[PDB]
Amino acid sequence: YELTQETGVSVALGRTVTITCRGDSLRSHYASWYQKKPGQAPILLFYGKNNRPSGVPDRFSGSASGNRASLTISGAQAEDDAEYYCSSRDKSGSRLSVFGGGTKLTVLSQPKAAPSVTLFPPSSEELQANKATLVCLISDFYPGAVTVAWKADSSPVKAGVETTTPSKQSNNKYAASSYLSLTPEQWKSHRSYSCQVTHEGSTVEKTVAPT
Amino acid sequence: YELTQETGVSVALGRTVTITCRGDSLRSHYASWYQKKPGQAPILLFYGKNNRPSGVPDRFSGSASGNRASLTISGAQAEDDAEYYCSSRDKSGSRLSVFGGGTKLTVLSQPKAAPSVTLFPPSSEELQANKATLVCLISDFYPGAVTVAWKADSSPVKAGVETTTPSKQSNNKYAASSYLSLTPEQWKSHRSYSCQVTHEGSTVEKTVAPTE
Amino acid sequence: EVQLVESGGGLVKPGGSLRLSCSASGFDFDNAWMTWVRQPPGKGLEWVGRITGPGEGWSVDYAAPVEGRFTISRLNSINFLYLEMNNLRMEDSGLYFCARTGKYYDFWSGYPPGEEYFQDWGRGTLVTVSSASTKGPSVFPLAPSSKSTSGGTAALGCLVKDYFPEPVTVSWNSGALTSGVHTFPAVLQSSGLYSLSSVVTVPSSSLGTQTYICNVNHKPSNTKVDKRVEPK
Amino acid sequence: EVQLVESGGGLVKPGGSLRLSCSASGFDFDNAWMTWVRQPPGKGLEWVGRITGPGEGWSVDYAAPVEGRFTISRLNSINFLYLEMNNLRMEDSGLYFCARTGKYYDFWSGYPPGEEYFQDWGRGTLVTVSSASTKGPSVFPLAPSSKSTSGGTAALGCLVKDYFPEPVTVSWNSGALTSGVHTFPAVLQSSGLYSLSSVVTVPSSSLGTQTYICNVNHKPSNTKVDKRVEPKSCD
Amino acid sequence: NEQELLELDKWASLWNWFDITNWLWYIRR
Amino acid sequence: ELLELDKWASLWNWFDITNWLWYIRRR
Repeated sequence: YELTQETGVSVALGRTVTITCRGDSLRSHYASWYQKKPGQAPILLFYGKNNRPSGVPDRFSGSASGNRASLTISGAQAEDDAEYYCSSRDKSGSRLSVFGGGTKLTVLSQPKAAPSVTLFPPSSEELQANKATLVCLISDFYPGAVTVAWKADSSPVKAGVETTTPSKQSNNKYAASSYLSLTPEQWKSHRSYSCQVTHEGSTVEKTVAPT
Repeated sequence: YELTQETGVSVALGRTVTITCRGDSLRSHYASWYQKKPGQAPILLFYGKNNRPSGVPDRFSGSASGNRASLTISGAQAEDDAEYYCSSRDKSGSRLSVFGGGTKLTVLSQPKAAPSVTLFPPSSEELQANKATLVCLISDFYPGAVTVAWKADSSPVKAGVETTTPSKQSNNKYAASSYLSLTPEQWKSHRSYSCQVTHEGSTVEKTVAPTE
Repeated sequence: EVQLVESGGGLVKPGGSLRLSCSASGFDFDNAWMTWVRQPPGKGLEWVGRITGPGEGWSVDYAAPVEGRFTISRLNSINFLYLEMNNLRMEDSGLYFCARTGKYYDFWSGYPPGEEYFQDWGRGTLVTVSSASTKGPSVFPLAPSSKSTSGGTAALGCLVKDYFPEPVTVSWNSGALTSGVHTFPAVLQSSGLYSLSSVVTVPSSSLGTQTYICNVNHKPSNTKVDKRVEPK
Repeated sequence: EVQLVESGGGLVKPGGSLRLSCSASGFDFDNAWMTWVRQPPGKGLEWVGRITGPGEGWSVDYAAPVEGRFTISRLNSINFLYLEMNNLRMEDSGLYFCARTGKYYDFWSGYPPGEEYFQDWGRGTLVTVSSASTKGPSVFPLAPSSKSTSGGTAALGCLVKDYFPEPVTVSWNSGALTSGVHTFPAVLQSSGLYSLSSVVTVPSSSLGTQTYICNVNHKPSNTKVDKRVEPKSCD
Repeated sequence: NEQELLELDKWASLWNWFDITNWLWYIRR
Repeated sequence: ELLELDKWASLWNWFDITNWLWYIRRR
């Protein structure tokens, strides 16, 4: 816990925001700053007194005073929606290094976009392996929050559902997936099954039939 | 080959199929028909003009015309999946008998099922006997036709390979086995070995290495 | 009721002789025509010969490739059929069945001597003609590991390597364990030796608790092997 | 031009050992300080240790939780960094990165030994420390029909079901199809097993007459599957 | 019933099948 | 000759260097 950062920070698209890092060592040592997106290698943004690596947009800048270090983003963009880590010595004069716990920067609002939903029935092979999985894939939505409900012939399904937490796509909209596990007999004995995706008050329902 | 039969015929579950037996002697003599499953004695199905032994389901019936005899199964069941042989005189008026070459009848009675593949490396015990066999076991697939190929590293292995003909499990799906027989030196001299199983357009490859 | 049981099959050298027996019961053997049929490995049924009845003075007919080398006879008092084989050849190798044989003739459409057909069959006895000698199998464990597991269940087995001739039988834990078992057909290597595998799938949780031993029987070499199979 | 590629991750049992590797090119490796960093599941970045250069006698410093169990070393002739880990425990599990490490010191305001910064990073290699057994994936088609077509384009895919541990990789037609590919993050089931779906978007008019095969690789079980995906007969 | 058939078969067995079939064929033609 | 002088400079201990740079400022 030598370097402490805000756990989460939200900022309007195109506005200015400052993230800070605080710890005893910072009164003696400069911090460096890293951007990290889930699935991606981290990127060095800024280091030392005033060094910004080649390739890094000029809107990222760092500064320091007392036991604190700051990363400031000006005109923050949608692709700045990421995790941010500061790094420095763990203690003044130490040969070790340490990272702060990181800050999730949420670059708020922007346009809402409706999910694209696709629903696949169980394959024959899987049915022959004595299992049945319905697969409901959901993508290109924003903000990153949906509710997924399943139905069997108009009746709500209330077991066997597993749904992922939404993740950012390369276009900064969101994607998630939902899985309904049935026995082959449950799949074959119903007229249909449906995947119902609610997003921002609106619902998309896709339906599949064993027949 | 006095009596000729189809090599193999396939029929969908519950449909009708006819297999034939052909030969000069059949002009003069009726044929008899036998079902044979692997590791089981043959069974008599039908003989002469119109004789079905007691115990044989009525979906089996034979007929004859010209130099051909035919066995018809009206509404094929899964358990009808088997080899069928015809028998008759070798020549008109002969006291000898003969069998046709046999027909393998495939009753497709299930949706496709994908193979489960496990590759075992040579056991320490076997390597101590100065031998090494890779054992690739394949199971729960359907229908019962696979292609197995082996690799040493990325190279295809020609020799040392032997593969069984798929055979039915208790659940009517199929299993098979393939062996790559190596010398201990061969085994220890490549990074890896692979068994590649291709079934109905799709392939599963399992790999093992000489380490661990 | 009708029972047919063939014996006397085994390994024999080319040029050698062998005598097969078939004991019959549950029907009038004295008057029954009796036939021998063989199935060579990888191939179909092949008619070998047939002995007739008292009406025909117990005449015998033989397939051409077998004539002059084989002799079929019977002992009606003890209900036995016999096939004596001399000058055996590799192509004689195979599975020999005895069959209760019926006779058919359609008065209106038939042609003499009508047809013979095979109403009951034995399980057969295996003849192997080869200049190769017997070899008992080397039995090896197919052990469970990270390379050989899948979630909850696990697959284990035995490799029954390099035996001659056929057959081998395999059970698991003295017959007690039969659920989840599959014993594969043997393969014939370029060496002229057979191998086969037997596999069983079991709960991964059961190793600490349960021991796994495969019982291999190879009568042709008078060999039995109880092989423990333990995780790497 | 800087490239860092870690490898050697996979499933190891508590108490086990593992060596990770990192190949490096596009810079003067011999005189470069190199650092290992890890990201445990659901957590942030964590400094693991760093090895120095010739002037420092290839000295190494280690994080406290890792001292006496991990050894960082390097082979300059092939530009490889290594991390050897012994007596691994569950908390060791995470994604391991190697990083080209710069050294900074401001003459007028600085304090020794200045500070170190991570100028280039690899994509990481995933280490899973668990007593649970590896399980290979079952791959099933996600077949297109009139319920997954979108006019001129259709979505089809593969369900990669019930494997452990992560990761799996999936490509389509051996990577000949890049455009249109969307592999969804895995769901973690109550069984402790993962499942994931990969889809590709293809021309609808091509369904039934063209081949689409997903290539699934799960190194921890030494399993590769090539699954052909077709529109199902008559449904 | 079944006994009558068996007894019958025992009687027919007294004759040469090859000769019987030849004669039946002549009788027919 | 600065060619060989860079070679030797590379054998400077970073920890020693910073300790020395700090020393000449602070003293």
